Amino acid sequence: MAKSGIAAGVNKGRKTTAKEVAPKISYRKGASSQRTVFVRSIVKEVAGLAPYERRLIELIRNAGEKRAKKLAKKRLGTHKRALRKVEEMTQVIAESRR
Amino acid sequence: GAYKYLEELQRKKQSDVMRFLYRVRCWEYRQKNVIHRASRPSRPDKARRLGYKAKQGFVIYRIRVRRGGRKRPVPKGATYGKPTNQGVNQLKYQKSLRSTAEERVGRRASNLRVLNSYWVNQDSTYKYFEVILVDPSHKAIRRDARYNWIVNPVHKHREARGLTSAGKKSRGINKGHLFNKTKAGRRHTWKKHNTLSLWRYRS
Amino acid sequence: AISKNLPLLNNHFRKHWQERVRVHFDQAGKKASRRQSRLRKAAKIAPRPIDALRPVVRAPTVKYNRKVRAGRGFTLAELKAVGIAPKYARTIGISVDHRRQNKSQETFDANVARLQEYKSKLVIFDKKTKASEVASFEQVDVSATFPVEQPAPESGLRAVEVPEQTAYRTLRLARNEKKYKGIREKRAKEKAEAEAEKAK
Amino acid sequence: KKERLTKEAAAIAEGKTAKDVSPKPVVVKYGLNHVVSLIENKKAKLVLIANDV
Amino acid sequence: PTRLTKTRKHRGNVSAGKGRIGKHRKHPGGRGKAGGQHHHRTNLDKYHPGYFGKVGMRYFHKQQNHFWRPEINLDKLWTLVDSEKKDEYLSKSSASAAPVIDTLAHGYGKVLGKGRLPEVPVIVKARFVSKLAEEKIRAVGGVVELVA
Amino acid sequence: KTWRRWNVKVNHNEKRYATASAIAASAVTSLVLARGHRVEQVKELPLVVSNE
RNA sequence: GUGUAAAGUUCCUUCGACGAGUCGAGUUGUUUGGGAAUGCAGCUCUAAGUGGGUGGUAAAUUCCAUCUAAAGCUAAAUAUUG
RNA sequence: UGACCUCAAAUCAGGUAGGACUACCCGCUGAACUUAAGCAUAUCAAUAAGCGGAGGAAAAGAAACCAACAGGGAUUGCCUCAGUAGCGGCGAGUGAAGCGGCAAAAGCUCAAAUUUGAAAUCUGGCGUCUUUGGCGUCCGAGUUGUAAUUUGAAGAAGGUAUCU
Repeated sequence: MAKSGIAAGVNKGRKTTAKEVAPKISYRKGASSQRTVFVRSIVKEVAGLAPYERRLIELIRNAGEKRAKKLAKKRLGTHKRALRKVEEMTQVIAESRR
Repeated sequence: GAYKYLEELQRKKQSDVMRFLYRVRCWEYRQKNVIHRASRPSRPDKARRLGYKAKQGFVIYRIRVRRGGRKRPVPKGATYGKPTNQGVNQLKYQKSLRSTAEERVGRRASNLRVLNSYWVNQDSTYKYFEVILVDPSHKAIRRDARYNWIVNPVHKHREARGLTSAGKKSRGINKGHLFNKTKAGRRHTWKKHNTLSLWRYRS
Repeated sequence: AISKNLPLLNNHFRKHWQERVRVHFDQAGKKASRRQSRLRKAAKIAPRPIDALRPVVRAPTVKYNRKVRAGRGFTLAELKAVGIAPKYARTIGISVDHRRQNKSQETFDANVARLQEYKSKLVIFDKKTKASEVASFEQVDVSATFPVEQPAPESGLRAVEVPEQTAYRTLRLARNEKKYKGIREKRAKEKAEAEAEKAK
Repeated sequence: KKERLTKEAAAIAEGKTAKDVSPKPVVVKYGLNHVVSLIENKKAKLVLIANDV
Repeated sequence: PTRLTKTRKHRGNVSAGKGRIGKHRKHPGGRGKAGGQHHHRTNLDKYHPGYFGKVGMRYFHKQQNHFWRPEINLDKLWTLVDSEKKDEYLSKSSASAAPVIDTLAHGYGKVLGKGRLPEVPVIVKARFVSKLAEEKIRAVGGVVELVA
Repeated sequence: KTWRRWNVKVNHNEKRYATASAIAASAVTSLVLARGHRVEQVKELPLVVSNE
C-alpha cells in the first residue's frame, strides 16, 4: 500500500488504506497574494534600499558573489537568508540594466 | 487601506525616509518628560494590531527607558560571598525594557489598565516605548462587549505580574519542549517537582 | 559513610523537603465531594447525558500502535460524512476536534459508524415536546453506551503457507537495504554520471 | 441626513423602495483607508493630500 | 511497634549499645558517598567495581518507546492460544487449518526460540523473530508471518 | 509529624481469606462462647431466621 | 413576537489581506537535564513570503514531517499554617 | 473674524488609584550556614531574607504543540514514565519530557477588507419614563477610522438546489 508491512527497513510500518486529506488553510501561510505583492512594490519605491543592501549591490556588480554572500551572512545571520538576499539584489541589478 | 502600507513601511527602518523620521522623533521625545502623554499613536497601525481603538477610554503614553544591563547595586562592588557571586558588571535584568516601560507607565496612571505596548524609537542611552492603556471606569469601555474583560479585578496591574505580551515573553510562557521549565510557571513547576506526595496507602 | 555490601542509594532529601510534603488525608473526602459534584451536574441537565460522545483513535508510538482509545473529538470530515455541522454537533452532545485529520480509512470509518450509531439513538426535543415525553427517558452514560472497543486479535484456524525466504532473512535484508541505501544511491549516481558523461 | 431619512420614511409608508425618492449622491470622498482603496481600484478622479499630516 | 525495638532493651545501660570508646558521633567518615576515592575506596572497590568513570556514548533525548519489544519464547507461545480451545487445536491442527497466534496483539515484539514447541502447525504473527525461533516453528510445519 | 504512616495495606486475597475464616468461625459454638456471647440457649449455630 | 429578517446546510468560479528593532544570528551574563549552548535578559547585526518556527550533535547540500509566532479572552478538575 | 494642532489652568462636571491581611497565587531580586569528611566550580538553591501585583482561587489555556506512530490533539492536576535520558571538580550530587491510565472537560476574540447609495458607532449634558436601564434631543468623540462583516478550524465576493 504505502508502508512495507513489516517492522524494519525502508518505509517500514503497517499498511493502511489511504484516505485523501483536504488541505488545511493554515498551510497556505507562506503563499503570496496580489494585495501584498502590490503593497510591497510601492513601499520599495518609497523607502528604497538599506545601507548594507547598497553595499551588497556594489559587491555583486564588482563580480564578488563570494564576497557578497559572506557579507550577507554576516548581516542577516544565516546562510539560507544570505542566499535569498543575494539573489534578490541580483534581480534588483537585473532590473536596472534596461 | 493605508494600514497595510503603514505596516510594510515601518519594516524599512534603515531606509532614508524612516531613518530621517527616527532621528527627528528621537530628538523630540528626548526633549520631553521621561513619561508623557501622547495625544495619539505615532504608529496607528501598530496600535491597532495590539488592541487599540480610537475610542474614549483608550490612552497612549510615551516613555523613555535607560538602556544597558543591570549593575549590581552593592556598595563598592563587594558582594560578601563566594567567587561565583562576585559579578557586578555584565549582569542582566530578567525583564525587558519594554516591561519596565509598561510598569512605570502603569504606576503613573494608576487608574488605568495597561493593555499593551510597542517600541517606537531608540538611541544609545534610551529606548522609547508607547503604552496602550484602557480606562476601566469609562462607560465606553464598560459597555464594550469586546473590552469588558479588563474591568474584572483579576487584571489589576497585569503588567506588574507579567501578564502582558512582554511579561509573558519574559516569563517563558510558551508551548513545547524548549519551555519545559517555565511552561506553566517556573516556580509552580519547581514546587510541583519538589513536593513529596504521600498517599494514605503508601505505594 | 559507605559501609558494607549494600546498594548505592539516591535519596534526594537535601533541600527543605519537609516544607513541601503533601499528605493526601482528603482522599476519601475528595472522592465523596467529587461524587456529589457529579450528581449535581447530572441532575441539572437530565435526561441529557453528562458525557459528550468521543471518537476512537489509535494511540501513538510503536509501543501503543496495537491499542485504540477514546480521542478528543470527531474530525470535521467525519462529521461531514454524517451531515452534521461542527457548530451544531457541539450542541447535541458530540465532541469536535478541528486538529485531527484522517489520513487512513479505518479510523474514519470506525468514527463514522460510531456517529451514525449515536445519531440513531438521539431524540432532540423541542417546544412541542411535553414533560410526559421527557420523563419517559433515562439519563444514559454515553461512555458506557458507546464504549471504546479493542479490535479482536486474529485467532482461529488458517491455512499454512510457507514462503521460500524465511522471515528472519526478510528482516535482515530490510535492515541491510535501509542501512546502505544512501551510500548505494550515491555510488550508483556517481557510476551513472561517469559512464554517461565520458560516453557523451 | 435627518431630513433625507424623514423623506425616505415617508416614502416607505407609501410603499416605495425609498431609493427612487432619493437621488444617487455625488459627494467628496474622505477617510484615508477609503481613499486609498478608491485609488487602488482606479475610481478616484482627483486626490487632495494634506501637507501637514 | 516501638515496644519490640532494642531501644527498650538498652534502657538502663549507659551507651545504648554504641560503645564507650567509639562514642556514637554525628558523621565520622563524611556524609553520603563522601570519600569514595580516598577513605571509602576499600569498600567501593570491593563491592561496587566499575563505579567511577565513563563508558559508552551519550544519547540525547532518549525515548524508551522506540525500544519497546517484549520477548516471548517458544515454550511460552501456546499460552497465547485460547485456553478453552487449546486442546482441540493441539489435536486438529494441520497445514490446512492451524491456529493463528497474534503475538503483537498480546503485547510482544519479538519471538525468541527457547524451548520446544508441540509438534503441531501454528501461524505466528510477529514483528521480529530470531533465526532459531523461526527454524523451530517451520520444523513443526508452521510459519512466521511478519507484521508491523 | 503528620506524614507518619497511618493506613496499612493488606493484600485483597488475604483480607478475603480472613473474612471467610471469621464467617466459618461464627458457626463454632465453642468459639462463640469464648468470644463472650450469651448463646447457651440457642439450639444450633448458625442461627437462621425467616425473612419476615 | 414588526422573523418577506437572522443563521446554517449542497455545489461551482475568482480570490483568500494573516501581527518587525520582531523572527533569526553573533557575543556577554544568568539559568536549565538541555549536553558546539534549555529559557530569559543586555548590546551589535537584522529578515522573508510557500515564507517562518520546530524536528535535543556544530556545518553545507537535498528532501520529508508538523505547526502558523512576534495581538487577545475563557469555567472545571489543582493549591490553600490567612 | 474664525478653524486646526500641540500644550496648560480651574475648589470646573463626573470618576478612579493608594492602604490592610498572609495560608495558597503571579513576578523581580537574592544569600550564606550546610554537603563535598579541606576547598574555589558544584551543593544548599533558581531556597531564606528584601521589593512589586492579585483572587476566590491564581496562573496556564484552545498549538509557530507532541511526535516519527496504523499517529495523537487547548490548559491543569494525579498515578506512571523515573531516581530514568541527561547534567555533574562525570566527584559530592542532581534530574525533566513524550507516550499510557485517570480527574475535569469548552470554546473562542481581534489587526490586516470601501458602509462609501449616505459613522450605520459611542461618552456626556438636558428632558422624561416603568430607572443595574429605555426613549427624545443637543453638544462632543470619531474618517490619523467608531459600527456591521471575517479569524485560518477558515472565510470573502459572485452564482447556486432548496430546505432546516
